[PDB]
Amino acid sequence: INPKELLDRATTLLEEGDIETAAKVARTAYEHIGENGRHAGAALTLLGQIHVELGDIDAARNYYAAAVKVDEDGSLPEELGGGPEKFLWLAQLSEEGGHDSVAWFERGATVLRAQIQSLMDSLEQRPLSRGQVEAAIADKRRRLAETLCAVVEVYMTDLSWEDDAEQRCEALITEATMIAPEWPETWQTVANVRISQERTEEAREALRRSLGLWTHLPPEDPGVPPFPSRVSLVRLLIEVDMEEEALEVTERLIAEDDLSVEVWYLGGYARYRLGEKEREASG
Repeated sequence: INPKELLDRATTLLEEGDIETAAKVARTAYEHIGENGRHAGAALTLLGQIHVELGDIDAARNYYAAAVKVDEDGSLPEELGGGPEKFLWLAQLSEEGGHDSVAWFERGATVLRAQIQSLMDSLEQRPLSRGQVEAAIADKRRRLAETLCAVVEVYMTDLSWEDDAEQRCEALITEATMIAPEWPETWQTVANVRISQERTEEAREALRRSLGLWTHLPPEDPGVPPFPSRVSLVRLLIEVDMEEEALEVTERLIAEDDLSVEVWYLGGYARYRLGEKEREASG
């Protein structure tokens, strides 16, 4: 006999690790809410999130799609809208990719910009305690940063037709440089763009800065880039003829996971080219 109750339990059940029953409680919750209820968006996004951790991508994509359909603008309060995240996940889950993917990315990103601006205005009113708001903004900026860099990768891969693809990236890395200068991935995204522009030496400067933001950090410490990022880092370092750096990176990856295949072939191809440079020293 309470709408918000089932949702708050579903989220708790999702953090409990129990995804099966969480999917059940959430799916039942949306029934009482209705197709055009007041919480429809916030519920459907949760249904989508759960079916991602499960494995059903087809159902999760439709849930997120249905979550958009009620509120396409994405203006509505997260508590009832479900936030901008669904747009972002409709961009990731999209099997089509390309302009279809970039479309959803941009919608999500614009909302994030709005929520950040609205929260920066909340700091001015200063509601007793600043600090929670400062952290909540840091999360939104990082998410926005994650999204920006993700769009670049699409323009660095799938979409490479119009000249539009170049200027779009140059602006994306500009904004990404502003909102998350502490994030290693951004400078990897910067470096990657510079490589497409053949500005080789500029790619070096970014990769060096990206490295210097975590290379000293403890493996345990949170800050270090995820495994598939550091693998992409290696692939860059070799491209800009920075093999010596790549050796130290791979070497760390092997210890963290002695099962990865591409990492070994990378670390090998690294020392190979590095060796070819040594054979050039004498003759």
